[PDB]
Amino acid sequence: GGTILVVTGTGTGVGKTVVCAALASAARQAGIDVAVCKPVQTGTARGDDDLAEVGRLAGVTQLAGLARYPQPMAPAAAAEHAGMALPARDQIVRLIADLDRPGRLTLVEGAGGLLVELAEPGVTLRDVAVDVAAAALVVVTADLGTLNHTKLTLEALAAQQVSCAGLVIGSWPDPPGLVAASNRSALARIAMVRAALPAGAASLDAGDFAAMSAAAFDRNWVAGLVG
Amino acid sequence: GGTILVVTGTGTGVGKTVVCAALASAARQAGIDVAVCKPVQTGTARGDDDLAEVGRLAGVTQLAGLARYPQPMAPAAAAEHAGMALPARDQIVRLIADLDRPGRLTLVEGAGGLLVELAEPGVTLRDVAVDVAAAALVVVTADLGTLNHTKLTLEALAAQQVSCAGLVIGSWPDPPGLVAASNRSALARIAMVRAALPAGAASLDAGDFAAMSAAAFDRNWVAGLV
Ligand SMILES: O=C(O)C[C@@H]1CCC[C@H]1C(=O)c1ccccc1
Ligand SMILES: O=C(O)C[C@@H]1CCC[C@H]1C(=O)c1ccccc1
Repeated sequence: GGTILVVTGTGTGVGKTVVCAALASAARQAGIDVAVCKPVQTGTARGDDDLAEVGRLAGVTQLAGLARYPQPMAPAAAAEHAGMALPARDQIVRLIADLDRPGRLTLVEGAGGLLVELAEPGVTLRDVAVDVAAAALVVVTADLGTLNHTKLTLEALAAQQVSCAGLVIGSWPDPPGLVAASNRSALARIAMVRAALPAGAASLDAGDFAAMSAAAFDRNWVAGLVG
Repeated sequence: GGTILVVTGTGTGVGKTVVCAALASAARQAGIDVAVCKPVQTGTARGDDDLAEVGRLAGVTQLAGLARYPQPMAPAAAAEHAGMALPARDQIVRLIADLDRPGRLTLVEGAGGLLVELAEPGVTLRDVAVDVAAAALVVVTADLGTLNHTKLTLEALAAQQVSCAGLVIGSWPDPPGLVAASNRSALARIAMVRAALPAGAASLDAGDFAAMSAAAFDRNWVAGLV
């Protein structure tokens, strides 16, 4: 195959979707074929469609979904409220394997935080990562509390020998402050910071977002993701 | 000795302090002697003082602390800004074992979440709990996202063989709402919910707070602690 990254986060609302797009944009400008996969998607009744949002920001055309639930809740709860079921574990692993191919970077965006249940019983994006041999790229905040959440997420990753591809600060304010500045310095000592996307990056149009995305990541690190 | 309990939370602002006080108040009302240790306090410039809140809310007098930093940051950040080290590992551990005594419930309140740095070098409330054989009471929210943070904290607990004494929801909204109602059912499937404190409990006067606290916890569980 190629390279699979799960793109997880320390929680909900931390910037998982916009970072997928940014890494997707950067990887294409590095000449890499990129597929983005969103196995579990909630909040459709509110118009949430993260895959569509990646295409809008990054120009990604290779989008694969699977499960879609109306309520903006945890997948288990959105499914329970719809009278529907969670996908099966192998349904997810298969969705990913069908995208996986040599030379292609396949990003798998989760729902919420790393330990959210995606399939019954208690199957998480961590389990999905073990099954498809993926590494985890962790999206974090710069806000008070992020060091603890980040450290917890990493230890959950090392518990099942799922490699950590690094952190991305989803939203980085300009100028920062003492708490943000301190958290960034501390995040850099726990793990590699691959990017810190400027606040409002989700509101950039196609060309500006691609420029921002190329500047955000180290080109050599992006290029080094796939042989 | 007696019973040492650490009271931690999934993050900052989850209601660790009000939970400490409620459990203190409940246990005192069961005729138990309570001490509360808060080794490190930050945010003192704006008047943060969680031991005082526990004294006021619960009437605890054995209130033990070692360090106070002005900045409203994480202890290591507050320390760095002030130009002075954190306390040492031994200082925190020996303070707690000196508080510990037969018949007494000794609560240990951290700063922020479980993995926050509390003492020199990089020692956490989780390390402290191991060193003193304390179980952990985990304060959680009812908001979207609480399940992940909670499972993350319980797995961090288990990874170092620290018992989980249960979860407390720091702030229960009224009326609950769909997300909070669903999270409570799930949280109770992941661990024993010991109490859910009504939102705003932190502002009650002492009479009402003790009454709140007595009814918030199961009386038999509280008693069975010491
Ligand atoms: O992807 C996100 O985090 C945004 C979703 C927006 C609505 C729900 C949120 C979600 O996927 C989720 C999953 C488990 C627990 C809490 C939230
Ligand atoms: O106990 C709290 O969470 C309130 C404190 C109010 C000021 C800081 C906060 C704190 O103790 C803390 C510790 C580590 C990381 C983030 C915040």
